[PDB]
Amino acid sequence: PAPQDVEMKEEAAAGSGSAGEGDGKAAATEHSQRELDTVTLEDIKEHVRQLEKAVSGKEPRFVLRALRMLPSTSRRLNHYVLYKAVHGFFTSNNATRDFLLPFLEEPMDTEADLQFRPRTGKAASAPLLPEVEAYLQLLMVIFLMNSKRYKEAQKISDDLMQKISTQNRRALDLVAAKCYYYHARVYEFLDKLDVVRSFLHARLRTATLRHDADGQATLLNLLLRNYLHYSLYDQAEKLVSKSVFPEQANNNEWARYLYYTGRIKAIQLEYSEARRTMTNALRKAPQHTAVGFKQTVHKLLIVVELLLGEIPDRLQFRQPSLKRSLMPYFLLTQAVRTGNLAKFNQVLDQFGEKFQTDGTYTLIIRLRHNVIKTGVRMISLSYSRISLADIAQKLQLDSPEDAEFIVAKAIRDGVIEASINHEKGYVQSKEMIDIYSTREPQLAFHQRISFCLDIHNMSVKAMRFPPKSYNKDLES
Amino acid sequence: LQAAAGMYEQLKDEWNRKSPNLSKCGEELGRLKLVLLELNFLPTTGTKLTKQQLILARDILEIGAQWSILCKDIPSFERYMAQLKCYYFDYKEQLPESAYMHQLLGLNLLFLLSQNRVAEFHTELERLPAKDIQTNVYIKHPVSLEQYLMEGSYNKVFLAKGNIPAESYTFFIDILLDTIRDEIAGCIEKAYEKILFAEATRILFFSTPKKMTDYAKKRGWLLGPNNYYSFASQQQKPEDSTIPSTELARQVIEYARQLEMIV
Amino acid sequence: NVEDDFSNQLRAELEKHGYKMETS
Amino acid sequence: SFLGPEPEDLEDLYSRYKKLQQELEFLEVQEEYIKDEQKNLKK
Amino acid sequence: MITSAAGIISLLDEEEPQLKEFALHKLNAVVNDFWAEISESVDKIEVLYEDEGFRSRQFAALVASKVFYHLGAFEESLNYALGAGDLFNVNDNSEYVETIIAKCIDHYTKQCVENADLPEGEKKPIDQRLEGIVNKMFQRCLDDHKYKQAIGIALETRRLDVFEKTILESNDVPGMLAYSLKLCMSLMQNKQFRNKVLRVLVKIYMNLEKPDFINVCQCL
Amino acid sequence: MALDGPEQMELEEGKAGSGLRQYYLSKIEELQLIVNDKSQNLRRLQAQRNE
Amino acid sequence: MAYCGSGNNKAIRRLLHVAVSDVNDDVRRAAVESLGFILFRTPEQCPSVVSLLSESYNPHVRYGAAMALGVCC
Amino acid sequence: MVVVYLASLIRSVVALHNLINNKIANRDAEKK
Repeated sequence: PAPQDVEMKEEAAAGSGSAGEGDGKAAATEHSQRELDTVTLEDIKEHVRQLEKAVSGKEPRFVLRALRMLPSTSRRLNHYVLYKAVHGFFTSNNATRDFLLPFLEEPMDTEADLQFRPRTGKAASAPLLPEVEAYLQLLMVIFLMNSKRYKEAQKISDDLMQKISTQNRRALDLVAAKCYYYHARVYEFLDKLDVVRSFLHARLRTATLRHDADGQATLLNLLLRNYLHYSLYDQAEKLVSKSVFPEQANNNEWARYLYYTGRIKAIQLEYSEARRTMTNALRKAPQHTAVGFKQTVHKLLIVVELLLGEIPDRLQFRQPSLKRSLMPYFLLTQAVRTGNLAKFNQVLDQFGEKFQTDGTYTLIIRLRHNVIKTGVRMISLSYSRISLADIAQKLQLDSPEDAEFIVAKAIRDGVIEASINHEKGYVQSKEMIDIYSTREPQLAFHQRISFCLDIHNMSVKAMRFPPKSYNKDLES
Repeated sequence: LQAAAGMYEQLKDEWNRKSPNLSKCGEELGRLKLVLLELNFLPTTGTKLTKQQLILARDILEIGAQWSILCKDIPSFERYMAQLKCYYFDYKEQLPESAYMHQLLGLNLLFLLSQNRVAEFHTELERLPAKDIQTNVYIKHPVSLEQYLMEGSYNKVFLAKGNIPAESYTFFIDILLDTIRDEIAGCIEKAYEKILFAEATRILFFSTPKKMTDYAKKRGWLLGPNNYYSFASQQQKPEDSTIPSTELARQVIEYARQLEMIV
Repeated sequence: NVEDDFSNQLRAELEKHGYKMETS
Repeated sequence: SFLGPEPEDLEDLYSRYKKLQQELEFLEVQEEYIKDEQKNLKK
Repeated sequence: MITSAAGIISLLDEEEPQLKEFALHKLNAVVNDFWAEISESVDKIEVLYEDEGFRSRQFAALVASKVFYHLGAFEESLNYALGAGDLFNVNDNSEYVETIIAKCIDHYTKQCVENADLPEGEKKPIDQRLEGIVNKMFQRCLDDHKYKQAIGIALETRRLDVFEKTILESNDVPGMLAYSLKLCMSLMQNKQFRNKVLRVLVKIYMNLEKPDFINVCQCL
Repeated sequence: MALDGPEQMELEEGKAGSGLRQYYLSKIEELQLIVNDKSQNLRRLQAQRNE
Repeated sequence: MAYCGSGNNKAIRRLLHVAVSDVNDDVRRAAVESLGFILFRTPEQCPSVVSLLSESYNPHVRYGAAMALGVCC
Repeated sequence: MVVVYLASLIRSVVALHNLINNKIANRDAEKK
């Protein structure tokens, strides 16, 4: 039948998860636990096993088929992703589950280390019991975020995943830490008025008491994403500053943090820094899990780069092959370059609704300073002494006098750097025609030397950690 | 007792023209905080029950704040406003939505400019969404005005669009004809290494020596037609030095220490 | 984005012949 | 969720940990010694 | 709709002492759900604790402990916690604000090691709030009849009294005592504190023929 | 767990003993880290020194 | 003898430290024998410590290493 | 670093496999 074919792969899924739990339980093996847990296992569990072969009715077959309700409720947790009490909360195509025929296979392998017989479910006290429970939830959450489940299922995730846990450990908190972040993205997507932020805050207190590196990193990045949606600026600003955000973090974590920090910085008139992190973020983000947030980074970033006075290329639009969705941003790119306001104001209002979703709209209005700035910027840098009159004819500014105030303000900001001599009336470039007399070639090299040294210190410590973890746990 | 509808509620008389005094409204708000206690304790947690309570909580606070601008009690307005901000942002379908909501938002926005914190405007604007929950009409005047000042225009800035609302936005303009002047003047300090007095006064929009003196003090500029625009330009030039190595090279101690550990 | 130079090709060849006389 | 052996958790501080600490202090000493020695082989 | 703590915080800034007193109360209920916002306004909370002129002075200190834990600042939580001087009970029953209560015990025990030199007992020179959570920690030991619980705590504090009678009744004498001997020699190299602990053990042994003589020989 | 938590015998949870649980838990987790980090530094250095 | 029955951290550190630095042959050999003695009560810690010494081609250190292991265990 | 990590990933498979082999051996015994 249909669940028999995918049965081979369920034993495979169980092999990787069971081991992962095992590792965690013996002291601090933390580094090896987080790489396994996130993009690597997940890309396989969902896509290869369930979707590709077909049969998504192997997910609540995986976390139940014994009839475990667990000593602290998690029976519901398993239902809601798939097979609510009917055939499919998305895709069924299963003739055996725990509400169709109990048992057909054991991914549970008759030992508490993912799942185990009903004897655990009704009551246990074992030290294997928290370890299976935290783990139980990671396995479930994997289909939730990929398939983009919604509704009530989304609302009840939070309850089971935290306020059943307020005591964990470092091993357990790490697993839970990953589960909360995936649910949080699924939550964000629906654009429900029911507070995403509130749960994520409650989860933070538990993260902090165990003092688990992982818990702080995951929650914090999501908490910023939540904050942007509501559009309550002050809290996110403080929260970003508090995040130390560890150097030993998963790839998806790295791309998402830089991305949030960029959104926050862009409105602020810290656009030079915002644009670098946002460009980086797109590259760093994967091909599979990342896709919802990923879209949003490329759309926002095009506006953010303009804010610095960068003129973004056509290759940028064509190459990921999203050019259609990007088409309006493309229009802003043209408008910024020309130096004339009329085209920029018109586009801002017309696409206004579409921009607001992505969270661009607050950044779009800031470009009005930038429309003129980007055009005066090319002209001031290129030439030496040029008249305000040249700037105004080319750019289509109102007056040379108008153009004179505008250049003055920019040199104060210092992203065009010049000194104006309104005698004859030219704007003058800064330039020394030798930078060897100045420290600047040395200072440039020296900065690299600090940046380089950081890589050496990071590498020596990181290198031994996974083989060490493997030694205690025993390797074949 | 309250500030609610009907003239039997004591602050309401002050909101209307029954008490013409601008400072007896603001004054009377202090008493009103005691009556506020009961009406603001319940709706600081959102529920549809708490919808009747919300309206009244806001009424006392908004009315008091509005009247303060007229007589330039403005710092006191900004602390009163804060409470209003949270109610306008949220508490959806329990009636934050009013004529009062609109007026109040625009008043606050205007104030950030009066302090000359460009930065403060952008964060604040986004916080309330104070540009799509009552829309840019009256609200338009501070938003466009802040965009123009940031841009560096001191010729499409507007003050005429702030007299389209006369909902006590009309008293903020008074102190925003100061601010436009302030900004031109700072930019001019950066602008010139040194230029003629004559060329610089027509752009200041000063043309009497008294006006020159007044803002010159703030700038640090000495005398009236005479001024030293040059201070700001002078700062750029020290990159030329090389003779004292210790600071100029920089991080000499830092790079060495880490390097020694590694090998 | 797209280079303004292309549009410039047709315009630049022609300009050359006139310009030399017009201005020194 | 909650840890399985609460009597082992309350007892462990006084029991296993106290005793261990002495054994660990030697282990620290062996870590500094290796470094000194490592640098000495280099001479 | 609600998701924003902000309005409750604004009330604190607004004028009249009575407005502030209700606001602080409500600000304590919401702090768990939204930690992030409250923490910006953390400094404002500090001054309301500072002033003794509030009735809700206790609540102000309490509000500060709750933000400070959430950040990770356990020590800062404690300076304010000792300040309230009450409402430790409500923290104590919980399983989140229990982190400050746990801390008072962790602080007490280090301070005592220092304090031990001149007066042997932890007693009166260390403060009343921390000593109170510690006396309760002793009461826990006695009730559970965990001999292990008693011994460890006693070592840190440097009191003899708890080592000697691990449960006060002391009708479970052979084997409670044995534990004290192995644990003092292993942990420390401190000769001086050891000599004292052993002496108390002599007095209990002397009285009763109930404890096993294998235990006494170890002490001798 | 807690003072008002599970188990009414109070030796097999230490019912009373709990509710201060964070005091205990902190210590045990701290050991796990220390022992671990010292062991990593030492083995890796021993490998380099043996070469 | 003295540190036997609860060993100090400072005391083990010295014993190791004197041995590496010395050019005096008898002094070197000796330093290594005591390491087993202070650890007599926890025999577990000694074979690791001795391992580093066993590996060198210095016969004086090799001599002491044997003794250390002998007494602890 | 990168080289040791690619190897580290291969070590991971053996090391995980060991915990599962034990499971399979425990279950064959309890099921008879």
